[PDB]
Amino acid sequence: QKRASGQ
Amino acid sequence: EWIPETLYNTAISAVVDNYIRSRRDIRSLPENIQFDVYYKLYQQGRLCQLGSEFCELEVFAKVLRALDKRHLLHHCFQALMDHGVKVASVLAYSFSRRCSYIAESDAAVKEKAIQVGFVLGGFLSDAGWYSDAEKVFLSCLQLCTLHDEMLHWFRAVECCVRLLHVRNGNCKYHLGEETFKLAQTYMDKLSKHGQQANKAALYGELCALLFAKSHYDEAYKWCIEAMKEITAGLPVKVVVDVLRQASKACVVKREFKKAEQLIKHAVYLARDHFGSKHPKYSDTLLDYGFYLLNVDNICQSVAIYQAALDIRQSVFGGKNIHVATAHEDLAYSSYVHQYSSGKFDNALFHAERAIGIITHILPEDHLLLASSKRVKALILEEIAIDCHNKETEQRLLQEAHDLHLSSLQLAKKAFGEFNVQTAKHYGNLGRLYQSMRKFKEAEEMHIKAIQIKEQLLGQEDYEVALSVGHLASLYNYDMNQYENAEKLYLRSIAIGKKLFGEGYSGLEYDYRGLIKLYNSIGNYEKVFEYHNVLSNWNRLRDRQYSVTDALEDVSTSPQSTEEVVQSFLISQN
Amino acid sequence: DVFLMIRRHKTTIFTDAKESSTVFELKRIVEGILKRPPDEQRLYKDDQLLDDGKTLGECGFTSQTARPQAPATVGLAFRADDTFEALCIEPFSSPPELPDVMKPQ
Amino acid sequence: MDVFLMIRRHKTTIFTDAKESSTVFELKRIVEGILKRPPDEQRLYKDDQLLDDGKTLGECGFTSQTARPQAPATVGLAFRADDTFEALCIEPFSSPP
Amino acid sequence: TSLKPRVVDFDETWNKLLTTIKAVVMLEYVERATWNDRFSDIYALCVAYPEPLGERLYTETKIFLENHVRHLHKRVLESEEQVLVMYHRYWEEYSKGADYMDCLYRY
Amino acid sequence: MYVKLISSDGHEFIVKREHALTSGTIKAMLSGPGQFAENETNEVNFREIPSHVLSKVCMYFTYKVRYTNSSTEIPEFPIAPEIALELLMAANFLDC
Amino acid sequence: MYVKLISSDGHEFIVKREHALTSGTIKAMLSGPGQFAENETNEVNFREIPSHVLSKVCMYFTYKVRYTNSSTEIPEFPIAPEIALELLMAANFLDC
Ligand SMILES: [Zn+2]
Repeated sequence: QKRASGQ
Repeated sequence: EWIPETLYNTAISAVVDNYIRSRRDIRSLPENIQFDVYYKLYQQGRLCQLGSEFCELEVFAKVLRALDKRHLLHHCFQALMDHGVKVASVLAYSFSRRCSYIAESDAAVKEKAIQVGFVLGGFLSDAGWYSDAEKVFLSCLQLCTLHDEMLHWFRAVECCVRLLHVRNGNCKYHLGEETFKLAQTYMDKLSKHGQQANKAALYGELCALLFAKSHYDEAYKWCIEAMKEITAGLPVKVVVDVLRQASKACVVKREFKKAEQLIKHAVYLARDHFGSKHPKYSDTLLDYGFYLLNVDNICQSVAIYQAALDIRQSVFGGKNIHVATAHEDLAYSSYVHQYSSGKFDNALFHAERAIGIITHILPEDHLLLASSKRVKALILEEIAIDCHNKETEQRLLQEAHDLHLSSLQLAKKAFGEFNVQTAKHYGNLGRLYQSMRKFKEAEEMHIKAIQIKEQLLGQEDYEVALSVGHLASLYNYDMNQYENAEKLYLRSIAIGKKLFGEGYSGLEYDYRGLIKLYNSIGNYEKVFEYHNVLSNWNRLRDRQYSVTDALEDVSTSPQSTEEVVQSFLISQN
Repeated sequence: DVFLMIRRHKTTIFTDAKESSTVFELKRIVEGILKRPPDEQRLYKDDQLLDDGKTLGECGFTSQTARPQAPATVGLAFRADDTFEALCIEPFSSPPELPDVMKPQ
Repeated sequence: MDVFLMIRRHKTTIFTDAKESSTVFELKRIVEGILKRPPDEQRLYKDDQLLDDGKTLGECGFTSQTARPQAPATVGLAFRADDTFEALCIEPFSSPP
Repeated sequence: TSLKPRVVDFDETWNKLLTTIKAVVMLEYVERATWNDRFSDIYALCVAYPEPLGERLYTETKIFLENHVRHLHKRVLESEEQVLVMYHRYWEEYSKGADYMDCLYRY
Repeated sequence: MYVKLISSDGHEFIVKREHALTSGTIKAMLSGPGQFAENETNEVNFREIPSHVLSKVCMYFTYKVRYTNSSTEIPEFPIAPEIALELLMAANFLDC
Repeated sequence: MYVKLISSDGHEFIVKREHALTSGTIKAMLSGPGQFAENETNEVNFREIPSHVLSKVCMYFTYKVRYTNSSTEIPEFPIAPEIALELLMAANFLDC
C-alpha cells in the first residue's frame, strides 16, 4: 500500500 | 436426565399464563418473585404485557432491587426499548414528575426518592440511556440542593459525579465543565465543615471529559489527581473506572509502561469482582483494546474488542449505544488489523452495525455518529481502492467523502477548529482526497492537520508522526515532490523508532515509500541500505509474532491495589 | 413578590403582595375585598399574630415557600364586635384516596 | 405400576403409594405402621363407599392413569370406638381466593 | 395469615426472634413449634412492606453475634488454668449454634 | 420417616421425609432443635400456609421424587390458576 | 376587579377578575346575566366543582397569569396524583 492506516 | 421443573418455575409459568386475571396481585409479591414473573413474561415474548408494567416507576423500582438478576434486567430493558415502548424516557419523566412534588416533604421521603433515583439513574446509565439518566440525576440533584445540611452535600456531590458520567457519554462536554465546577463547589462546602469527600470518582469523570475533548495535557494531570485520591475503602467500580480512565490518559500521552500496568490492574479487578460477563468488565476490555491498539499490538486488540463486544451483545440486546460503541471500536481495530490483508468484510459489517444503531437511538446531529461514520468512511475508502472497478470506486469514495464531511462538521461543532479530533478528521480527509486523486485538496487538508496537531500535541508526537507519514506518502507517490516527502518520511521514521522502537508497524509503510522515493531520485546505496533495514524490520516483526492472548496476560494477582497506584504515583517524579 | 391565601372561615382571598411590603398593606388590601377596617382584623401564620410594623419577609413569607404554584396560607379574624375569634379555617375537602397498587390486598 | 393415594381422615391427609396389584390390606398395613391402628380398626372409604378388606387396588376403581402423583386419588378412612364404626368426616381443604 | 408481604414491625418481631436465637446458639432447648414459627418470622422480615427488613435483620444478627462472641471471649479470658477445656466446650456449643442458625436463617 | 406438615388450618399432611426433604426450608425446619425424632414421625407446623396450597405442595413433593432422573415423558404439574399465585409464594418460602 | 368563585362545599375563593378570565367558562359565566355586579365581587357558583380542586384551579389562575410570557424556564404546575383526575374534569369544564 501507499499510506498508513487511517487514524 | 430430564429433571422435573422446580415448583417455583412451574408456578411461575402458571402465574404468567394467568397474568391478566392476576396482574394487580403480582405487584404485591416479594421482589425476587415479582422479577421472575416479569422475566418469564419477557421469555414468553409477551413484551407488551411486560412493558406496560415497567413503565410505572414504582413497579420498576422493585425489579431494580434485584441486584443479583440485574444482567437479566438489562436484557429485558433493552428488549423493551427495541420493542418500541420508550420506558427509559417514561421512567425518567415519571421520576422527575414524582420528584418535583416531594421537594418540600420530610427527610425520610426525600431520602427514599434519592435512593430510588440513584438506582434508576445507575441503571439507565449502565444501559446507555444517558439522555434519560441525566433527567433522573438532575432531579436527584434538585432534591439535594434544597436543604443545606450535612448529608445533602455528600449526596449532591455524588449526583454531580454521576452527572459527568451521563454527560461525557452523551457528549455534552459543554455542560461537563459546569457540572465539575458545581461538584468542586460542593466539595469546598464540605471542606468548610471539616469533612473531606473522596474525590477519586469526580476526578476520573473529569479525566474522561478532558480526554473526550482531546485535552490530554489536562487529562493526564487530572488522572494523576484521581489516582492520588484513590484510597483503600473505595468501591471496586469507582477504582476500576479511575484506573481505566487513567490508563486511557496515560496511553494518549504515550506513557505506555504505566498505561499497561494501570489497564491490566483495571481488567484484573473487573474480572475478579464483576466477572467475565459484566458491563464494567466489558468497559475495561474496551479500554484495554484501546491500549493494545495504541501500542501496535493490533492483533490482540481485535480479539480484546471481540471479547468486549460479545459481553455487550449478551448483557444488553440489539439497538444499544454500548453495543454500538463496541461495534465501532471493533470495526476500527479490525480495519487497522486487516489493512494490509485487505479483508474488510468483518470490519465493514461491524462499522455498518454501529451506524445502524446510533442513527436509530440518537439524533442525526449527535457527536457519537462522528466516530462510527468516520470508521465506515475509512473502510469504504479501502474497499474503493481494492475494487478494480471505477464506478464502484467512485461511488464508495463519494460516500466516504460525505461521511467524512459529516464527521468533520460534527467535530467542528462540538470541539472547535483547533481540536485533535478535528485534526484526525482533516488527516482522514487528506487521505481520502489522495484516494480521490484531488491532490491539491489532499495537500491542503494534510497541511491543515499538521498545523492544528503540531501545536496541540508535542512537536514529535505520535499523531504528528503518522500524519507527516500520510503527507509524505502523498508527496512521494502522487505529487512527486521528492524532498518534502524525504524529510517527512525521516521525521515519521525517527518518531516511530523513538516511541515504539524498531517494531513499529508504520515503519514498513514508511520504508517502502522511501525506497520508492530513492528509486525515483537515485542514490542506490541508500536504496540498498534501506532494503537491508526493511529486511531487519521484517525479521523483528516475524520474531514479535508471539501474539499470546492478552485476556490471560493480566494473570491472577500479579500485584494488588495501592501498589499499581503507588508505582504509578512514584514514577511521576 | 409573594403570593398568599388569606382564609378566614371559608373564604380564600388569592392575593399577591410585594416581598418587602409589610403586614399593614396585607391588612389594607382586604379593605377592597371584604370592606372591613384593618384595625378590626389580625392575620395568623399558623397561630402567629402578624403585627403591622414587621414586614412580610421577616415573618417567614419568603418567595420560595409562597410561590404562585403553592401559595402560603394565612389566617384571619375580624374581631367580631370587640374580641377576636379563634382560627376556624376549615379544610377544603378530602380528595378520593386512590388505593396503592403495591398495598397487599 | 405405581398408584398414588391421598388417604384422608378428618384433618389427617396421609400420602401413600402402592402398586396396581397391591391389596387393600397392604394399605391397612401402611396405616398401622403410621397411625398405629390395627387393620380391623379402619375400613377404607373409596368415594364415600365402603371398601372390602380383601381384593386389590387394580380392580378397586382407580389405576395409575387416574392416580398419578401430581393428582392422587383421595381415599376415605374412619375408625370405631369398638362399635357402630363412626362415619368419615372428610372436610374440604380450603376455598381458593 | 398468609405468605404475603405485610407491614411487620421489626422491633417486637426481632425481640421474639432473639429470645429464640439466643437459645439456638449455645445449645439451649427451644420448643419445636417456636423453632418452626421463627422461620415464618424470618420470611416476614425478609419480604416485609414497604421496605424489606433483610438488611436490618442481617445487621442485627451481626451485632448480636459479635456481642455473643465477645461475651464468650470475656467468660473464657476471666477463667485461667482451665481455659482450654471450657473454650473447647464453648466452641462446640457455638459451632452447633452456627449450623442451626444457618438452618434458621436459610431464607 | 413420615413428617407431619401441619398447615394453617390444622390439616395434617403426613408424607415421607425423603419427599419432604426436596424443599430446602423443610429440610432446615427438620434440622436443629426441631429434629425431635419421637415415634418415627415429627411435625412441621406451617403457621401461614393454607391447606389448599400445602396439599398441592405435598403432591408436588411426590411428583418430583417419583420423576427424578426419569427418561419417561414428564407431564406438567397441574397448578390450578386460582391457586397459582399462592403456590408460587409457597414455592419460594419452601424453596421447593 | 375581584370575583368570588364559590365552590360546591361553600368555599368562597375570591380571586382577581383578571385571573378568572383565564378560563373560558368563567369568562362566559361573567358575561350576560352573570355580569350583574351583585355586591362588589361577582359570586360564581360551581356546584359541581369541589373545594379541593377549585383551590388548585385558582392557584393555576394566579400561576399562569404571573408566569405568562416568562423569559426564564417555566416550572410545571404541581398536580397531585389524587387530585389529577378531578382537576382534569375541572380543567375541561372551565376550558382553562
Ligand atoms: Zn409493546
